[PDB]
Parts: sequence; structure tokens; C-alpha cells
Amino acid sequence: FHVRVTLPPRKVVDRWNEKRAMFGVYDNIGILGNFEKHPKELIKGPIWLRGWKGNELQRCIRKKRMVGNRMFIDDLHNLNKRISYLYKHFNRHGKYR
Amino acid sequence: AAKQFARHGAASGVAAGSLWPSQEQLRELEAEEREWYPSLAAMQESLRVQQLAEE
Amino acid sequence: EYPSFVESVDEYHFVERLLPPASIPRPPKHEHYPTPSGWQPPRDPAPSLPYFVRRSRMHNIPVYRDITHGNRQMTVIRKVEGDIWALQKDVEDFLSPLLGKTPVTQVNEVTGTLRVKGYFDQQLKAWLLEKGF
Amino acid sequence: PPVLRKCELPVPAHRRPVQAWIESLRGYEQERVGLTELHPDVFSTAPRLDILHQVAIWQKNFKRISYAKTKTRAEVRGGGRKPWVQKGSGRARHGSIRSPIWRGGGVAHGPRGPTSYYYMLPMKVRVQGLKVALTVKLAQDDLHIVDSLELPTADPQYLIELARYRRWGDSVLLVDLEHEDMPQNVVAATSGLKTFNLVPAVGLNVHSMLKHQTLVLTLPTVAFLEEKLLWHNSRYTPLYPFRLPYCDFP
Amino acid sequence: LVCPPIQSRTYIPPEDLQSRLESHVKEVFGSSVPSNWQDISLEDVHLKFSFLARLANDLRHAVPNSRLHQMCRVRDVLDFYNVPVQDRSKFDELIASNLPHNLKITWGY
Amino acid sequence: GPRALDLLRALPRVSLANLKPNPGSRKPERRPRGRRRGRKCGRGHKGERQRGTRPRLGFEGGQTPFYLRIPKYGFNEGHSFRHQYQPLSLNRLQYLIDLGRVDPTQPIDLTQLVNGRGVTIQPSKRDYGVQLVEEGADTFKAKVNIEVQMASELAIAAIEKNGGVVTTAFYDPRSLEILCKPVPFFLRGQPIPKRMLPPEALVPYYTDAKNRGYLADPARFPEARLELARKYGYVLPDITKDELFKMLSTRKDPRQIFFGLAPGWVVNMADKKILKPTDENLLKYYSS
Ligand SMILES: [Mg+2]
Ligand SMILES: [Mg+2]
Ligand SMILES: [Mg+2]
Ligand SMILES: [Mg+2]
Ligand SMILES: [Mg+2]
Ligand SMILES: [Mg+2]
Ligand SMILES: [Mg+2]
Ligand SMILES: [Mg+2]
Ligand SMILES: [Mg+2]
Ligand SMILES: [Mg+2]
Ligand SMILES: [Mg+2]
Repeated sequence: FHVRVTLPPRKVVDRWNEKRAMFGVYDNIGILGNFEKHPKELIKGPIWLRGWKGNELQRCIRKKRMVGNRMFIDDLHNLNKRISYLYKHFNRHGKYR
Repeated sequence: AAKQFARHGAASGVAAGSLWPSQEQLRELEAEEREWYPSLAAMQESLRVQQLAEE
Repeated sequence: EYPSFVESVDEYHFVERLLPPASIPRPPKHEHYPTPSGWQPPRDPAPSLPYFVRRSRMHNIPVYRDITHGNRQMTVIRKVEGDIWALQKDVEDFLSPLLGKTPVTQVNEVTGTLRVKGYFDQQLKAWLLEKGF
Repeated sequence: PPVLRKCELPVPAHRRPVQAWIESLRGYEQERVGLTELHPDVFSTAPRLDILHQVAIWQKNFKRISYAKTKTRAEVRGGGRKPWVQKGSGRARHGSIRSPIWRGGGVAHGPRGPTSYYYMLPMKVRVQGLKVALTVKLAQDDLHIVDSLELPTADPQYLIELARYRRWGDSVLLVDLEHEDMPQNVVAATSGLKTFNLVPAVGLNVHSMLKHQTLVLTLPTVAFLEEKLLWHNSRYTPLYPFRLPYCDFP
Repeated sequence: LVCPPIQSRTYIPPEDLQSRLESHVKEVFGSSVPSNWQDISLEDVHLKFSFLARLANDLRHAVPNSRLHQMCRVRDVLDFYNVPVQDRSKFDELIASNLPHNLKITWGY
Repeated sequence: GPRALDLLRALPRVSLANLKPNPGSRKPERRPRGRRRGRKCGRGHKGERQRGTRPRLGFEGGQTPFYLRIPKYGFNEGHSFRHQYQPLSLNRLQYLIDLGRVDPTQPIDLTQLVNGRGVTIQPSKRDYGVQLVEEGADTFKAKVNIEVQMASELAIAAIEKNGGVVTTAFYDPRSLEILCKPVPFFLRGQPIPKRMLPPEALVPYYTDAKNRGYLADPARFPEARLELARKYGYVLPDITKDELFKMLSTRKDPRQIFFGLAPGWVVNMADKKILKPTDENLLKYYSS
């Protein structure tokens, strides 16, 4: 439980730096902009996760069905295995049945 | 391609005549349509045998 | 071998019909009120009661019925701009002869909404046609 | 010449409009250059911090993808075997040394993979949120309408000191109609500033509205906004996407 | 290019108010005063602007933007300007409030 | 307006710094830590449940499962192929003309009912159109041209009495789709196909002047229609003499999906231009 003896340099953060000032800027783009582009397109991320949501099982099964054949051998394997495990666990376990 | 014509299609530089079935496509659509969908008169006559048999 | 086609613009006013409205028609002014389906417009002036009821985006009176747990019956008055407390006074005082006792009330001041135990939907509809909201 | 702006849209019968000073940006000392009627249904709406909150969060989250993966006892390097036998050793029994119990072994639950929180606050809600935000920036007196936005010069000190003369508070969000039409002195002076910001009204947003101690709206901008928002109390439920052809609609 | 030194906004109404304002009624509306000078409506945009502008410079004081939906009669503007406002803080006021000797406030900012 | 407004002059800025969501919005999650919710964490003691494996849902502990003792039956039998018709009450109709959503002036078929959002059709779900009921029978004052897929006697009556003309027209799954959300079909940019003929079993329903079936012989239209009045006891109006006559007369081909268009055509909505085939085989195809 021995704890840090010397004060760290206080991290100074300008909340006024570019990215933070400009946060959430185009959020209303569809509405204010006579909808053409959806808020979705403001999402920069992993191919299969854009404008979508799900629990682990759905995520995984999705990554598979989308990028599956572009994955490395080993990751792929671990993915199929995680899938199986999850199948078994969500369907076949719980308190609530 | 079809969809792209629908969007703009003037500017899309899509060949218009291509938006209709080919001679093959045409004769096949023809073949199936006359196959599974009989004539109105012909359907009435299909019904007369039934109604009279049940009578 | 692409079949030949013909480009003419005069049949386009047929296609014009098929486009749906993205905004609701203001309802046709008639000679006779109420209408066959029972629709009454709000007045030319508005009353001086220190509260008001916006009609629905359908120009219907914003009184609805709602249940909870299948057995709890409720009636919701919506879109009310003014002192709702007054509206509460007047509503419960309208209903009290009907039930012999004041009906239970929940006022939501921030929501601009009123809530009342039981189904008064029909009678509140009328009573807001009275005051012409 | 007094600039006096009438609302381009019908007010409901029981409700009078609002009025804001039109300030201009060329002189420090030209404070009220004119008068504008604002629509009650946008800038007078019943203030609801509830929805402010809701949508403010929805702004924060819905973009969020957290990439944090931890490795389950399946994904760790090795230890595909029972370290020693079930019985007789006289110590606690284990499967793989990658049992989460073990030191260098797996993580039981933890984070999983790229993980997204994405959800769509319903339409008319986000809409009514901008509504409220504006109403609030106005009612707390910190909204300033401008005409023009033509700036005397590209010196940013001028701008800072202008905010100083008008007691504008620390931060400011400047809103203009389009990206192309912003005059060159605005762009110049502001792009070299931290606190002030310059944005097309297509990117007006709640979070930013609250993030800046003062909102400043151009007249064409307001005439635009008022309309775009007011559209929604009067609108049908979409049949198909609105981006498509509609009778009345663009 | 210069920057004007700020006003303190601290306000007390002068005793000549009524006369200033009525002078501004007659000059802004250009009207010979209908018998009630303070009950005439401000609804017209031009007249309202001219009125509150001249009133802005003369009294060295302006109306907050919210309050501008709230001015209709001239009586409203009257009662508005009748009210003083202190820009001093609760603290600055605490200093000037005649403090008992056993209380010493230091300001560490 | 909302005096709440004037309370905000008093208060400090609304900013991110101060925000509370509506009380009772977030009902807080709890976590199995601590003395109360730790230690068996509401999972019980031992047995099956504590280990998370309790058997599947239909299960009775091996006694022959409730849902499985009961014999099968034709119930949901052929449920997929049983036609559905979305109901439309007359009361709703009167409503929709009253608020001027659908206007009686120009002809009324399904499409218009749709665009007023007065009805909703999900063709993929085996919905074969709108059908008519008599609910506002006495309420109904409007003079209207209506084309539906099904209607009931009393309904036909209540439109007749006011002097409108009702026609029973059929649509197949595909054509019905094209009907309901037409603009997105155009943006599909495919030609506008032939209409199907109703199936064999349905044939008798559409060949009767009894229903004023669109495929029925017009020679019985004036007959059976007048008959409707003697049964329900009112004076039958003369439609031929009316001003709005030429709209009420307006029909479709049994091969036509819309009003004013024809099978084989193609709509370019960018150029606002219609395209028709000049090729013969095509015209023989789509005009047959
Ligand atoms: Mg999960
Ligand atoms: Mg409910
Ligand atoms: Mg292993
Ligand atoms: Mg092994
Ligand atoms: Mg093992
Ligand atoms: Mg290690
Ligand atoms: Mg590790
Ligand atoms: Mg316990
Ligand atoms: Mg135990
Ligand atoms: Mg046990
Ligand atoms: Mg349905």
C-alpha cells in the first residue's frame, strides 16, 4: 500500500485547445443542413462499428461477417472461439433463463 | 447503373435504352408470365369446372 | 441493340400528384362548425384565462388517456402555457361535481403538463372546447 | 439607417415575439445599430434543462468508440495444459497457468474490443434542444445578434478588446451562414484566437453553445435558423428519408 | 483605431427623468402628446428603436436584450429606468456596509 | 410567456458545469459488492441456480412440458399466405377529408390515403391493401371517389347516399408496393411493370357488380348500385348530371398502377422527364 512520496508535476490542460473547442461541432448537420448527411458520417472508426451498437456477441459476430476474410489467421481463430463461447454462455447460462 | 440513372441520369451518362429488358430477358419474362399467370377469361373457365363439379 | 425511347414532359403533372407532403395541411375553413367528424377550430381571440393549450400538430385537443401496470387509469392534459395551477383549480372544480370529491392531480410545471386519476378524456375534450383552446 | 427586421414566419395568435438589439461589428461604440423581432417558438420556448442535459450527453457519447481490448484466458500466449496433477501434490488445483487467478494469466471480464456507444436521440428532441439552448442564451441576456460581421481589420487584439468594451465575458462563439461567405478579416483575426470561434450555422450545436459564455448570431443566420427549427412542430412523420424528393420539400 | 474606456453600469436615476422621457416622447414620436404621455404603446419598431436609443445615450444606460420583449407602454420603460442597479459585488458591499470592529475581511486574490 | 424565463436572469449561467438529468431518469445500477449485495449476490445457495446452468425455458423438470402435452392444430396454419386487408373506418375517412389531408376533389386511391398518413401498408407482411368498414356510417357527409381492395355493403351504401363512386380494385404484392411508396420505386429507376391479375379464388369477388369490382361488367353497375338504395332506403343521386362527374368517372386499366401513366414507362425525376418505349416488342409486352 506504499504510496507515491513526491508530488507529480501538475498536469496543465488547456480545455481551449483546438479539438476541445471544436467538439461536437457538426453534430446537428442533418437537421440544420437540410438532411443529406446523417450524424453517422461524423463517426470515424473501425469499419464494422460505424453508426451501430450491440452487446459483445453481436459485435463479434458482426466483425466476423464484415471484415472476416481480411483478418489474420490467429485473430480469426480466437474470434471464432470467442463466438462459440458466447453462444454457449448467453443462451445456456444465467439466473434468469 | 439503373439506380445511377435514377439519381441524375442526364449527367450520369447512362445509356437510356439499357433501362429496359434485352430480347432474351424479354422473352424469358414473357415465358414465365404466360406460364404462371393465365388469362382472365381462362381463369373464369378454370373456375366453371370447379363450381359445376361441386354443384 | 438498345430499343428507341421518347422524351416528353407533359405527363409529369401526373407524377406531381404522387409526392407526399412533408408538412401538414392547414385544415380547410368551412361554413359550418362543427364539422361532420366533430372538429371545432379554436377561436379568433383566445380567452383571458391565465393559461393556454396549444392544439396538436393535428389541431386536436391534447388530452389523452394512459394506463400504468394495466390497472392504473390516467388522463393527461398537454402543451399548456401559463399558470397550470389555475388550470388545476378549474379542472378539479369542473370534475368534482362528477365524482363528489376532488380527483387526484399531478401538476408538472416544467413539463407544462397535467395528470389526473381516472378516464376523463371525453369530458375534458368537451370542457376544452368550452373555453375554446 | 435603422435596421428593423420583421419575422419571416407567423407567430401563434396568443404569443408575442421577442426583440433583440442588432449590434454591428465595425465600431467598438456602435452598440445598438438596430432591432430584430425573434420568433417566440424558438427563442421564447419554455426552458428545459432536462433536454439540454439529454442532448448534451448524446453529443458527447454517440461519437464514442472506445478501443480497449483485454485478453481472455483463451487469448493469452500459452499454457495449454494442466500445470500439475489433480491429486496428491497437496496444493490448490488449477487448469492452465493462464487462469485469471494466476499472475500473468487472463483477464476475467474487463474491456472488450472496439466498443461503440451509438444511439439516436429521436429527431424532434435534438431539435427542441437547439431550441432551448438558444432560448437560454437569450434569456440569460448573453445572446448578441449582429448584422454584417464585416471586420475593420485582421488584428485579433481589436476583437478581444471589442469583447472587452461590450463586457462579453471570456469566451465567444461566432456564427455565420455559410463556409464560403465569411469575410476575410473575420477568418484572419479569429483563426489566431483560442477563445473565440468561427463556424457555419450548419455546425451550430448545443455543447458548443454552452461551452461559450457568449453566442453571437448573424442576421441572415437567425432568419435561417428560425425557419429550419420551426419546421418541426408542423411536420409529418417521414415516409422515407427526407433527403429524398418531396412535394413541398427540398 | 482606439478603444474607449469602459462604463461602470452602476446606475442611479436623475431627478429630471419624467421631463427627459416626455421630451423624448414628443421628439421621437414627433407627436404633440395625447393627454396620457406614459401610456402610449411602443409596438412600432422604428419608434421603439429611436426611443430606446436616444434614451440609451441620454441616460448613459441600455436595456438588456431579454427585457426588450417586455417594453410595450412607455410606463414600462419608466418603471424600468426608475430602478437603480449596483455593479459592486456582495463582497465590495460587505466592505462598505459598516462592519463591526471584530470582523476583519482580507481579500486574498 | 414562460415566467420560468425571468427566473434565469437571476441565476448563474447555464453551462456544462451545472447539469442535472430529470429525477428518476437514471435508476441507478447496483453492483454486488459490500455486505448487502455481495456474498452469493442474489444468486441463492448452491444447487443449480447458483452455478448458472438451470435448464431451458419450456422445461418442467422432465414432467412432459406444458407446451408439449397439448396436440398440434391448424391455427397459425398457412398464416403466411392468408391475405390481410388493413381496415379503414368511415369515421377516419371523414376525419381525413375534414382536415383536408386527402382532398375529395381529385380522385382517391390508396396512394393518397398513404400520403396523408391516414393508413399504413406493409406489403411484405401480406397486406393486400386497405379495406372499408362502416363505423362512421351515419356521420359521413362527404362526396368522394374511393378505390379500395375490399369494402363492405354498408360502406358502399354510405358513400352512395352522399353521391360518390366506390370501386373495388386489386393489387398484387409487387404492384401494391409500387403503389404505397411510389417515389422510392421511381428512384429505383426500373420500368413500371404490368399489373397482375388477381388469383383464381379471388376472381369471383372482383367480377361482381355486387362489390362494384373493377373487373366487373359495367352493364350491371347502374343496376346493382340502384338496388343498394332500395335496401337502405334513400333517393339515389344522378351522378352524370354533376360538375365533378368527369373525375368520379375516372378509372384505371386493370393493367395500370397509377393515374395517368402506363406500363413500360420510366420516370427520370432529375430531368423531370417521362420516357416511353418506341420499340414494338416492348409495347406488345407492357400493353398486353
Ligand atoms: Mg456486453
Ligand atoms: Mg403508456
Ligand atoms: Mg490455449
Ligand atoms: Mg489438454
Ligand atoms: Mg479444465
Ligand atoms: Mg508476463
Ligand atoms: Mg498479461
Ligand atoms: Mg447477502
Ligand atoms: Mg457456497
Ligand atoms: Mg440445495
Ligand atoms: Mg399493420
